[PDB]
Amino acid sequence: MHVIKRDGRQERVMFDKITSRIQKLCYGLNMDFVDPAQITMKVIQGLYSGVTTVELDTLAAETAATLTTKHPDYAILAARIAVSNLHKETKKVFSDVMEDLYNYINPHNGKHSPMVAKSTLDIVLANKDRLNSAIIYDRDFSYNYFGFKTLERSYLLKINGKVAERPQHMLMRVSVGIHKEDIDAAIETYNLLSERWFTHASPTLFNAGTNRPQLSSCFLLSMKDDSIEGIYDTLKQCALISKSAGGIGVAVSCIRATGSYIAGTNGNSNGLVPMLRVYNNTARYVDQGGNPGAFAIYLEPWHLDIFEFLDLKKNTGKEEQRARDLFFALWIPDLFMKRVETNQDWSLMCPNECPGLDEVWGEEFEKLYASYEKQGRVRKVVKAQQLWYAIIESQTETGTPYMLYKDSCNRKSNQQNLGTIKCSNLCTEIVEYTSKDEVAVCNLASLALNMYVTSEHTYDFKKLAEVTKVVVRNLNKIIDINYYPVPEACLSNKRHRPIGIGVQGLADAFILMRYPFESAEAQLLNKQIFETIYYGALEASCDLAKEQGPYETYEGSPVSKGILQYDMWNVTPTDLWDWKVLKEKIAKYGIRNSLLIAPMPTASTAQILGNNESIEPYTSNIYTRRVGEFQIVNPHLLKDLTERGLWHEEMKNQIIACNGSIQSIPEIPDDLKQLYKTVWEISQKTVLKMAAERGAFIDQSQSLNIHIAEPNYGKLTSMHFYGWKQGLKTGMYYLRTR
Amino acid sequence: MFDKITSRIQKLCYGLNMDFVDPAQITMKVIQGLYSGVTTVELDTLAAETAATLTTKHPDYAILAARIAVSNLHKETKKVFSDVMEDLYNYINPHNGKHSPMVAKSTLDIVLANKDRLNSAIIYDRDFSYNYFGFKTLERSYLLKINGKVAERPQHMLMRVSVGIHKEDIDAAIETYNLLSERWFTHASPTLFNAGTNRPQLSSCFLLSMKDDSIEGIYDTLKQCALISKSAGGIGVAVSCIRATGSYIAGTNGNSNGLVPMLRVYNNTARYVDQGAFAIYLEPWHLDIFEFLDLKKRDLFFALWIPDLFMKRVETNQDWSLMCPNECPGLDEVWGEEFEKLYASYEKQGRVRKVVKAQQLWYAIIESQTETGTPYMLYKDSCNRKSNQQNLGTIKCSNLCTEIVEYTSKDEVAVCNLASLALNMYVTSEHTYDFKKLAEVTKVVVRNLNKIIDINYYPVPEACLSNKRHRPIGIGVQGLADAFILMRYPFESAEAQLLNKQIFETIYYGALEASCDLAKEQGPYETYEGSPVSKGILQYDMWNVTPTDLWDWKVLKEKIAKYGIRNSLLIAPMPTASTAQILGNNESIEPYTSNIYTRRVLSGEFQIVNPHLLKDLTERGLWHEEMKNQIIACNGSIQSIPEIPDDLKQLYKTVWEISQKTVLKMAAERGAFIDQSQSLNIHIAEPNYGKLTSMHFYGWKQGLKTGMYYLRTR
Ligand SMILES: Cc1cn([C@H]2C[C@H](O)[C@@H](COP(=O)(O)OP(=O)(O)OP(=O)(O)O)O2)c(=O)[nH]c1=O
Ligand SMILES: Cc1cn([C@H]2C[C@H](O)[C@@H](COP(=O)(O)OP(=O)(O)OP(=O)(O)O)O2)c(=O)[nH]c1=O
Ligand SMILES: [Mg+2]
Ligand SMILES: [Mg+2]
Repeated sequence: MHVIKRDGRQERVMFDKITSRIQKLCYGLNMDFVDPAQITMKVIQGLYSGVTTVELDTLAAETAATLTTKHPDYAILAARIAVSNLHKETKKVFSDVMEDLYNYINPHNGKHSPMVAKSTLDIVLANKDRLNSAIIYDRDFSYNYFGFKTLERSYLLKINGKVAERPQHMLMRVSVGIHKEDIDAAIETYNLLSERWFTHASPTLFNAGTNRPQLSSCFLLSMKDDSIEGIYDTLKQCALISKSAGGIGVAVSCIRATGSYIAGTNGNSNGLVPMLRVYNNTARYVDQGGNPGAFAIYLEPWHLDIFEFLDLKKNTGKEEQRARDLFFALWIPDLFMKRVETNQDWSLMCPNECPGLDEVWGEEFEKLYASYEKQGRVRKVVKAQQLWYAIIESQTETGTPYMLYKDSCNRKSNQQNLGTIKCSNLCTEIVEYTSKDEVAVCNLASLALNMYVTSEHTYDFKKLAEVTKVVVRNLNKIIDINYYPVPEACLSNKRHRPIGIGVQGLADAFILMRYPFESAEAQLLNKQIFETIYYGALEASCDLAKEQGPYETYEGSPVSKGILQYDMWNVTPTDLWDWKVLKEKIAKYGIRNSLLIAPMPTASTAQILGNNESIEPYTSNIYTRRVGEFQIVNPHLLKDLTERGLWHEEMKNQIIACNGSIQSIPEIPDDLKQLYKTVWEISQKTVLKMAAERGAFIDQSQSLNIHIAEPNYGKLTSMHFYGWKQGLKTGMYYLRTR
Repeated sequence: MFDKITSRIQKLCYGLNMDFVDPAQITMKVIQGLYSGVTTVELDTLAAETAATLTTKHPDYAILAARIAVSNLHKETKKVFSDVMEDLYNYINPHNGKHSPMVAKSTLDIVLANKDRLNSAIIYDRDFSYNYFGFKTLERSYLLKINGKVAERPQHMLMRVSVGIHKEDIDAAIETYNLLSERWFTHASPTLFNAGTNRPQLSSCFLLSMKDDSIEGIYDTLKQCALISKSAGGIGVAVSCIRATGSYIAGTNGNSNGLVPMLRVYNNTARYVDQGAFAIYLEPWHLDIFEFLDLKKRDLFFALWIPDLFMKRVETNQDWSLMCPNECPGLDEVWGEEFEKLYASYEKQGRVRKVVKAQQLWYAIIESQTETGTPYMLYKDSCNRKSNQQNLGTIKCSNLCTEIVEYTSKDEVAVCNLASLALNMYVTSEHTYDFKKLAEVTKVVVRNLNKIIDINYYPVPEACLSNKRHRPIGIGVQGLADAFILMRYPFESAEAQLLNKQIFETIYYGALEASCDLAKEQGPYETYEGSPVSKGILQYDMWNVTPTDLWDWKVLKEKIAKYGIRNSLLIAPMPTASTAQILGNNESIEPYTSNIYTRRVLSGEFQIVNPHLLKDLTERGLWHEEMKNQIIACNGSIQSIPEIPDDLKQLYKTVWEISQKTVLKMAAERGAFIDQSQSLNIHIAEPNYGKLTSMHFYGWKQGLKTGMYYLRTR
């Protein structure tokens, strides 16, 4: 048997040499369980002569990754093999690749189509030496297989279907893309990114240092006014945003209900459903071409078209009464929740008959709403619980609508001084003001929370604060570099300068510290982590305000009155940080950014870093990743089981037989059982309480999924009302069942 | 008893044919609707309904039915016009309490300041001049209602429209009221709905060109369509500049979804804003053409804007090149030789996305038409070559009903302003045709439509700009089939073919003469210089036709040469569906499609026979029930009934029995005196693809701008 080497030369297939190559990539790996010869063994099995070394390497990487279920270090080794191959197939110098990317000519068009911006190239070429040698290519080997494959599919710029960028090249591109002539700052960011302390959001990773850079790609809009002109002006906006691959949250409550009089045409309105069909089909059409844009529609439950809204996503239906490509969210007043639990009547209104209900929150809302009721300006009254049942029925069928508490959102916004906030975003973590003149933008990054635990099971709070400060500075530079799809978005970001720093690997950080998710230790660590993030962020924002002045609309805001997020929740922080000293710095200089913290879903970027998503418990101890499908065991648990000598073939079988649970396996000690409880075994009320406790230090909101195995009306009711009573801004993102 | 009811019916039979109208026949049905507590008004609807069911015995029953229903209306409405206009203005909507005038303040003030002359000029006996079905059409949509009760008499409506158009010009208001109430012509439905009201959108049609080939442009145009569709107007949209499926997007590095998913957004918009009908025009070189020929196979109507080059390639069995407008720009901005040179240049340059047999595309078009009746067939080069607006640039589409050929661009949406002459009115008691009177009324219609241009509520600024720059109008017709019948002329006869030429020579002549008088009083339209008529070329010169000796075209050309004209375009025979139903005429230029047809009036169905035919048959003692049923069994034909004279069989051929090439040729001949185009349906009973193919090609070769509106197959 012969391999065809890269140089096209024929080489004898040899067990020792293949094993040998794998061996050289095993530095720092657990050799008690990782065996190079194990891979060589399975590779040589199904192997025919005529295979190339690139094919051989691919096979060996794919084989190493099926052995992840024997030890997690195998997944790292698989990436090490893949990257080894990628290095052999790539140019070594950064500035070289940047030239190749810029000089790109489309083959079937003949047109010069630079893949990076000229001004980025220029900065790179002016600083070749420092930039090229700052790069540490050994950092490419820090990923696991599934992280690498995510990067490889979407994130490494390709020349004619062939990957041209090493992970390190991409990271330096982003860094120069953010910092331009500030080479000191670029290298600081490159080091932080490549050592995996944090990551910028996908939009930034994709387009930093490219032409017309789309660095932020989540947006929020309010319907202009209640007219064909307003509706179609907003539609154009959403189309234009969606063309730039922007996700959107849209507030729709100002639009007349079905049957409402139209004084102009002497006819009656079709209401929300037919209009939302236009938006649905706009989402399908403007999907960047060939592949659907994502719009989350926000509706307040006093609106007369609420029941039909609650149906638009049902898979069983009537097509013309369906909009299954949109996402649905409720923007809920406290009054509704209070009428539900007291079993009172709820009045359904048309916003044209009852104007300004969306422009008003809390006591002002309850007062305006109560007088409309007293004046008999109501279209239909139902028992409030009837609407409640429709809500929970919808969630049991579809997992939605999302649950947002309008008064919580507004009562505890530092953007309070701008007017009433009418909605959240696609992912329910952003609470930012919108108006006719203003489309809000989400500028996002996440901290990797697992990275701040030390070899001694202590949490490095100082490091976390220091990294956060860099993140604030980076996102603040992104606000000015960003190419905006509509000018209302630019206006909004330049005026209030919000940002959204989030997290990943919360579950990993608990496990690394040896804390069960529900323990006193994890609940206190949870507060501490988020105090820290809020503290460092305010401090960076304050520093930028000293250097550049506060944001335009700073005067009048709660923070300008010395009110921080936890003051709004009536929470007293722990003694970890001196908040009195921070307040005194803020009183001096103000802050650069109206909002700072917003834990988003980290679907794609958490996979790249190899962390569990967001603030979420591991949903299972055994799960699959699609690339073929690959079986993955929780890497923390697998190490524990192998270190103890407990792991075997049937042991994996029994955990799959238990739906990824380890609770009923008698050979596992109880301390391990409590460490590795699945989300399905963890109290959702506890999840809700932990979110509220970290919530006091999050000036935006958090994308909170809820997991109820076998839901009924009683389960869904008690969890929603618990979340509400905790003070949560987002009571639920998705509902997950099984 | 029976006597009191019969006599009451008899009192409204004046002038009717008593050989066939029998009031006791109505009484029998009314008699059994009696009870203690029955009002004579309730018995009056029973009498009008019964009389209307008896229309199938003689058409005068429908007149009796109308006279009964109108007597009820007169007793349930106020008799003085200024009083009714006041009640319409003072209307307070009780749901909110907000004052919501149903007429404009400026109209009421004109009425009140002139109420002596206006109240007294009205002739309420003219309310009885509609038959039952025409009056029921009026009553349901055309007469303003206060809390579900009709406030406007037809006379009130017609005088409201007249002051709506003419305002302070009372003399012109009354002249128009007289012509309308005597039914010499009618204004289009939107004018009848909206004149003298707060939102006077008086125009019927709009046409638009797709702005840019981008998301921005697609969604700006969409907004335009939503805004227009708010004002109930129909829409023609040119779409050929939008890049085809799979074409590269530079800004997103993706591939365009093509026409279909774009059209679904428009479809949805049409459904959503009713208070909506868009016609989509595509040129057959567009790469998405085959997938376009499938969308209706949904609230959109489809049309082809066809170059001669495609037609030439089809008949010569050659290849046709499909192109994406992003790879091959400008194909729609150019027509005739300029298109053919550009098109061939792209062919030779290799920039062609797909090449098919022209015949393959041709048959895909045929199959689509036999299944759905569409796409409409428009000949882009004929439309352009013979247009007075051709000095503006290439015309990119027509309208919803294919009669309007007007320029569109980024800056201009075309609108048309429409009316129709009732051609049956102009046949004389001596079976001659009053051309002098037709010309006269036409002159009034031109002036009415010019006033409409200036007072119109425009839904978008681009529509306003377009109409004020070029001032196009569209004067059409109805009851052409009735004019032939009244003259005793079979549709296809030499006498009908000549009267057809003469009628349209006359309309064009009178229109041009009024437009020329207006140009003298007010100056020509802004864009007049450079146009074909400024060079002394009238429409018929463009067809190479010499008019008959009926009208003095030399003298008229002298007047135009000296003063020019106020309107860039004048004539456009539209379908007239609703207003023809009001006036009791057959629509437009088309033959009777059947001698027996049904009309629904709410919960009632009524069998109606061609009124001329029913008069001929009853008078000859031929009409009976097995006779009616025989004709129904023959799909409304009388050709196979032995007891009917050949004279009558020749006169009452249905459109299915009339040669479609003759229809096309008669369209071509009147078309030389038609400024725009005409809504032309083709009717083929047993349709093979060969028959249809030879009808498209015959119509094309005849020089027709619209080769086909709808294909009907049964
Ligand atoms: C025109 C139109 C409006 N609408 C809806 C959309 C808007 O929410 C609402 C008002 O549309 P508008 O465009 O504002 O209608 P209008 O201005 O003529 O009437 P008014 O003065 O009473 O506002 O009605 C329809 O549902 N269908 C329609 O055809
Ligand atoms: C963005 C987008 C465009 N399109 C279509 C609509 C337009 O006809 C066409 C161009 O869209 P454009 O808005 O013009 O896209 P672009 O300007 O970024 O790309 P280019 O430089 O090539 O013009 O592509 C889609 O079908 N789907 C999409 O998601
Ligand atoms: Mg309005
Ligand atoms: Mg473009």
